[PDB]
Amino acid sequence: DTYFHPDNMSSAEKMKIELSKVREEFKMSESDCGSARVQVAQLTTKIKHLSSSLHKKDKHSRKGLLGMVQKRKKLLKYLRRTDWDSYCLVLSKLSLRDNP
Amino acid sequence: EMWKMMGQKREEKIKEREKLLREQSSLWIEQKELERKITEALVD
Amino acid sequence: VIQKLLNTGAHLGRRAAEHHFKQYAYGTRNGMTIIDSDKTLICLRSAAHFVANLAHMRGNIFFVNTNPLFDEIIELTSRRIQGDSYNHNRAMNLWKMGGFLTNSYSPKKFRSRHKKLCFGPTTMPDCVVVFDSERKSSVILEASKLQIPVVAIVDPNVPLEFFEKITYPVPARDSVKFVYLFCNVITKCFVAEQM
Amino acid sequence: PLYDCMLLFKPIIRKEGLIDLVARIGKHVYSRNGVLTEIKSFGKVELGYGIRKLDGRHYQGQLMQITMMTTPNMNKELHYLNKEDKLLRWLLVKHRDIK
Amino acid sequence: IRVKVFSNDLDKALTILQKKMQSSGMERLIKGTQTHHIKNSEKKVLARKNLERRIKSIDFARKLQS
Amino acid sequence: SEVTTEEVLKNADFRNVRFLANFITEAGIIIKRKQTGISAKAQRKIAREIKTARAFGLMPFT
Amino acid sequence: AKPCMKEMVSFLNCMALNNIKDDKCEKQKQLLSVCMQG
Amino acid sequence: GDLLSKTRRLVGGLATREPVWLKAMEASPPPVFPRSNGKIQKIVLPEDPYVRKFANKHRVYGCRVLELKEHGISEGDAMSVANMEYLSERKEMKKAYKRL
Amino acid sequence: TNADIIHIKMLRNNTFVTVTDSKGNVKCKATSGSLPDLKGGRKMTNYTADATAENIGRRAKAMGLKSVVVKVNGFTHFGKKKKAIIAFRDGFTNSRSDQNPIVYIEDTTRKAHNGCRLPRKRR
RNA sequence: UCUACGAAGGAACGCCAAAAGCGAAGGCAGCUCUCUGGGUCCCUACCGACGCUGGGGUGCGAAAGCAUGGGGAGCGAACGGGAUUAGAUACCCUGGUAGUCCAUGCCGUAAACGAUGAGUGUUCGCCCUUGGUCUACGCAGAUCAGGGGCUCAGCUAACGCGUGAA
Repeated sequence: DTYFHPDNMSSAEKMKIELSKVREEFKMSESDCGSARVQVAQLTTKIKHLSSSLHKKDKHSRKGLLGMVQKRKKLLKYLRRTDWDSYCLVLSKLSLRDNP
Repeated sequence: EMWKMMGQKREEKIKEREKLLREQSSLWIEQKELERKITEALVD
Repeated sequence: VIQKLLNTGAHLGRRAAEHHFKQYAYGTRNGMTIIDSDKTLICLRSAAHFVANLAHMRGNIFFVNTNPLFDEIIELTSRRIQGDSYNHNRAMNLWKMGGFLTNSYSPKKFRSRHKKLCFGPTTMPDCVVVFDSERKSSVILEASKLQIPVVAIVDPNVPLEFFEKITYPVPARDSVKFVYLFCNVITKCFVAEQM
Repeated sequence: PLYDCMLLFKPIIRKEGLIDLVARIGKHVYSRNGVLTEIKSFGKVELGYGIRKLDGRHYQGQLMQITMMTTPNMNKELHYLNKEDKLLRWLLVKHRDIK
Repeated sequence: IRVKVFSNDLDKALTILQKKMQSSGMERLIKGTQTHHIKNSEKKVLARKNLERRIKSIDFARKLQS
Repeated sequence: SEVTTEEVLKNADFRNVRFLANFITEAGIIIKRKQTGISAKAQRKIAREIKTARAFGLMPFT
Repeated sequence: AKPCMKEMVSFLNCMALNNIKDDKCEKQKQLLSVCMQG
Repeated sequence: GDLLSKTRRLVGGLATREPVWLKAMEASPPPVFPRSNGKIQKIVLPEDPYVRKFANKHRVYGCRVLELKEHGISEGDAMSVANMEYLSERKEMKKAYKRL
Repeated sequence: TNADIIHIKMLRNNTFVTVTDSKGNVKCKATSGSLPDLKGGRKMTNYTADATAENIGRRAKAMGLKSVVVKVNGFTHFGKKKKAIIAFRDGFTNSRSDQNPIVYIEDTTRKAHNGCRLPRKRR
């Protein structure tokens, strides 16, 4: 039965536990998986996950990425004029920058 | 209320760490070759 | 009330859904639709009254039928009753067909009367009363053209182009009972009426 | 990535063969942090049609199963297999509801 | 398709032979695409016309179901 | 016969051979969704499965 | 029509087989027995 | 204008001379009804969910589910005693209809 | 058992018959042009195959085989092959006893399991 | 030629199969695996008006074409002959390179054609049908997303559409 833990880190494809983890870091209440900054962090880690393993020819998926990043620009563009404090928090903790 | 669904998902994911995989009926790899064991099913 | 009991016994309010109107349906029963039998009776009230009034000026009527299941029920009328012409009742037996009701003053002269009938009578029927499904359409069209009112039985099956240019609809809906005595009401009417 | 590896082998020749040949993968998957479950064979099976007319051996071929789960790249290790002698149609597919 | 001629029948043989083969669809293939050549344009167009043939003949049949 | 229902789903996998050899016809052709009584998802799964097995050399080709 | 022409060419298998005419196909009056069909 | 009022306006503005059905036409108007929307309601007898399943077994229950619903206010699964009563009535009725 | 095969290869304007052993050894051949005045404009007919099969029937009768799997391998309506097999039986039999049939019958028209850019259309 | 077995290769993927399906569009299919975009259903939890369109701009964009390096079975511009004709640059036959194919780049166009911009709400039905959901008791009924006909009406110079061309 010692083969429990030899079921980890290698029998793995999705590895979208990271989304859960960071969404947790940024989540206010519990089961609160749908707020703005939360989606921003999820997009962010998705972009950093996907800007690695695409072959400069999977052009459809690249377009997916492009739609991602610009919807993220929209997310932040609204984020900035509602809770500015949280928005400085956002940029500080997430490495994105401001351009009014 | 939806804490209930919280519980439901956590349970369905527990299932005794999935008893099916947690079973004692497993296969050691450093072993006497259950392959070699297979002489009955070798002609199955 | 008791008459509603009788209509309800008359296998009538229920008929399959082939509908353009819904002002009538009490509901449905998956193989039938139930129309509002009180509305049925009220339609009868209005139209039968209208015919019993038109009586008081004695204007020609000229029923129409083509589905010969009612043939006997109707033939008890229109001869010695209403129009009163049994010979015309024979036209009606074998009529509705040709150049009709608007080119009524057609020649039609050529008979060669071998196993044919070829009646062709001619006079403006100041009202029309029909009952069949659809082959008679010429009568409805031409009545609506020349401004002749019409009484007609309409089932759920009626295209708008009839359902809206026929006045006085008797939404009777003949159904599982098929053809049963109805016309005996209009038989009551116009006889022991004209005084 | 719970893969079932079917192995379509050449005829019965070399009994104490293919067992060690798959023992190679047994050590492979012991290593690399893999996991085996059950290695059921099926014995002789008549092939549909005359495969691999090189060396022939296309009627009554052997079949085994390995039923592992492991690292993804394992297919791009298994490409070690194809040119093996007795094996003809190594096929690592997936775990499905069907047994 | 294969058949042993049952004791020199050779006509009931061909009967079951054809019937089985034709029904197998394979006939609808060896009489099918063998011609000079067709591109995608002509291909789609002939598919469209096959559809219309079938819809017309099905109208005729559904009429002839009484 | 009785291999017509959704049971074929459980019993349709290129490892299995009898449930599927029931489908390839006389001359070695898959049979339509009409020739039997079976669904569209089904027929597509059967197509993948018969083509996988056939490529595996597990099923005939003529 | 059909029996006439078929039995005709089959008779003509005479001129196919024997050099031109050996009237061992004098036998061919059955084709006439079916040709006189009306 | 409508077939009933067109004609009245016509004769009143003196277009054509009067028809011989006018005095009676007005005296017997057409049977109008309140203008209602679509949705022919599916109307149901209250005793649906068991006749389907009982005629499966063996008309009279198609209405006797009423004589069962009458006590149905405290009916646990009295379907069994109902089908029993149906057995009783069928037994006696067929004894009679074989004695006839 | 052991038996010959007689193969018939319908084509556009030509067809052939080859009489061989079980393991493909050409013993007696005949081209639909191997007959007097049956090539040229004569090449495109079904009577071509008719005459070919009946002639090869007479020949493979002269040598009395009578146990020979006959195969047809071409692209046609089944009517052409029916007529050609009847012709072969004709030539085989009607210079011999009444019954001189085949031991077998079997069909083989290999389909191109894909495309190879069949040439363009005529105009 | 053919006839059996082989070998070499290339090229496309028979049947399924489909007015089926996926994509923003051009487009996409022998199979298996890794990675990967968008979708719909689903009690529904959050979140909160963040949406729609979009000038100048930004990517994608079949085929042919170009560049450099592969490969070249079959097809096959150019061209050769057989032809065919009053004549033949052609259609017909036989040869046949560039091209088709792969690698990366360049172009940036097609009847890129439902010849129908994008989006939102309201609209008589029936027939289907791809995949979800609920309800099932002889069997479907319901509900969503789509794809496809036929229609009430409405519109249209005319044809016709009616997932609009209301």
